[PDB]
Amino acid sequence: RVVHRDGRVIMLSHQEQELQDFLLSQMSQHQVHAVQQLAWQVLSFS
Amino acid sequence: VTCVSQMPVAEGKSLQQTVELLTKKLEMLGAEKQGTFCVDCETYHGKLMYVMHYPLSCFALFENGPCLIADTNFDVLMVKLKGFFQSAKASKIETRGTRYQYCDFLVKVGTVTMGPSARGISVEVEYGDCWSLLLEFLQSFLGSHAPGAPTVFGNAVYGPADTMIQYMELFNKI
Amino acid sequence: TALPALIVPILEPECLHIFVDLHSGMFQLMLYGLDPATLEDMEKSLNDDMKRIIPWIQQLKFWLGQQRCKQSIKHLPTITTETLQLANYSTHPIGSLSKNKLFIKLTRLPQYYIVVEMLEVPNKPTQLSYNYYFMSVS
Amino acid sequence: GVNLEAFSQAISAIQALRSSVSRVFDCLKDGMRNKETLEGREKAFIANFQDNLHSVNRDLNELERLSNLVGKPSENHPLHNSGLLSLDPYSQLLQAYKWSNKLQYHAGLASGLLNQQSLKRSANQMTTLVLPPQYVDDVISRIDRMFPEMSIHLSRPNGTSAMLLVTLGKVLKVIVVMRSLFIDRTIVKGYNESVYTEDGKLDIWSKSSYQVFQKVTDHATTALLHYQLPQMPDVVVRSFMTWLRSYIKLFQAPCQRCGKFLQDGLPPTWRDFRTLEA
Repeated sequence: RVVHRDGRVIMLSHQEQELQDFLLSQMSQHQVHAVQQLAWQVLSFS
Repeated sequence: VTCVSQMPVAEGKSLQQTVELLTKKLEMLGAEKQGTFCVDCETYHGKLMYVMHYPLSCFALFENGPCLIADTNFDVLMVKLKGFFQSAKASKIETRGTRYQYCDFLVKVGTVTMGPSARGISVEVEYGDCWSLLLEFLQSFLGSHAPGAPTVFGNAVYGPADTMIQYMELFNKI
Repeated sequence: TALPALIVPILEPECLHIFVDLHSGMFQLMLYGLDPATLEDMEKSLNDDMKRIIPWIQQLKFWLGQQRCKQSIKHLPTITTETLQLANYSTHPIGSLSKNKLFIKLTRLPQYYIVVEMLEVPNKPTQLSYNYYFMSVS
Repeated sequence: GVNLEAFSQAISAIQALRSSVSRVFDCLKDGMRNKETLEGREKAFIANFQDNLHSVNRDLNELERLSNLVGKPSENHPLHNSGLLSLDPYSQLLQAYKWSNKLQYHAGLASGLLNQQSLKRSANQMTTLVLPPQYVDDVISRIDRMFPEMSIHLSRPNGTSAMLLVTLGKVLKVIVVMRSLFIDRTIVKGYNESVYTEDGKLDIWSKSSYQVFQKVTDHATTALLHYQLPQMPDVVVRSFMTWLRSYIKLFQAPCQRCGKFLQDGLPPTWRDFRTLEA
């Protein structure tokens, strides 16, 4: 079982965890958001 | 915790048919067969026996649930006082029925014993009070009912297995 | 088949493994997933008749298709069910045993989403083509 | 009590009590420039008159006021004045009394605006974030127990790491087994389902409940994994305790009905509401 932020528990199998890549993409987006907050900060339409 | 039962307010057809319609509504809500239980009653002139969930029986005229043993421990006492305290009048009606679980809860409807008896329902909770929220469930089940009247102002707290005394109130409805 | 026992697929890609009791009859089986205490009926039926297999085949097909659907949609905010629980106007929807998903992020329950694969594919035990239909009831 | 601050608002009230009547006569200082649309201008006059009703409201404002008076009048403030002429050149201190307050108040804004940080980096500028002494755990325990009506206990039978249990009004105790400094890997149960006093033989784990508190446990784990600030672990555990405190009621049910599911709770926004909706 796994929870990123919102209790998103899902079941899976031995060697099927490609959701990790989706988490990487979301983290990239969140990092764009954070660096935009660093340096003119656009809205939160991500 | 142990919410008190309620009288079968719904009475517009056959008691069996009424229980069937109630179970159909419960299934329409969505549940599973969690077994079938019963509620016994034996009065002795007034110790009222009882049994529920389930390896334990209970009997008390007016006490705060003095039962912590099986029926054998109590039945032996009754058999020993066959002339001392054995005042077994006409056998008190005893209900039974299946039990289902919508979600994280439990439901149980009763049946008639001699035929002109009630078919009330019983529900409980999982918290330790909080009588307001649990009512909402019954609002989805039926109309206005379930006055409750628990042993309030005690939390002698949380009413552990004391709801059987409330069950005696259901036995009063005769 | 294999060395210990046989193997049977259910889809056209892993699941639905079945083996034999080396000490008695009633060969057991276990599909990685859900629905326990229900496969036991299938076990009993195979132990008794051994002929009726294809109804359980179709049932497992439906079950695993819906399971894959849910397991792939459970990444976005949603919720599953088994029926709309309200057949008010039985004119708009039509079909067979189906599934349904909903959502919260847009609104509480403005429009559900009932979906069903086109079962009984022509000359294909798999690939039900996963028909889709949208509804806008409230 | 602190109701005295309300009188401050009353001050502003009576201020209007002046301005109002001025706004009256100023409105009477001139007539219709050019209405050309309607005669509500005169009504406009009465409009200002309407605001005079506010003055009566001031008299009403005193109904909520006057809670109670405190003993020892003058509040030990003019005791310095009782000193001889030698003590009178001392008011300076009183000034600082306000100044210091302003200081705090200033920080009250400053620290607030410090929330929007600008630390483009936090490494390659240096250590030992794990607390060495096995005494800061007791310090955090005492700080948490300083909170009222919420008892905390700890035994730590596993070893160097920290192990503790907390109880509330209900029997929904929470067992937190974490590292030296910050809280992680906790669990919750209810009604002796854990019984982590002498469960079996000791404070057992048992990783279970009857499918009611599991969501709360997952949410608490998420909150622990999210509130892990880079520094100030005391602040982290205090925030965790404040978050835990928000379930002491489990009564309300906004933005939905109390029938959506088994229960409802997800307050990382300092306010609980119907779960499965955020």
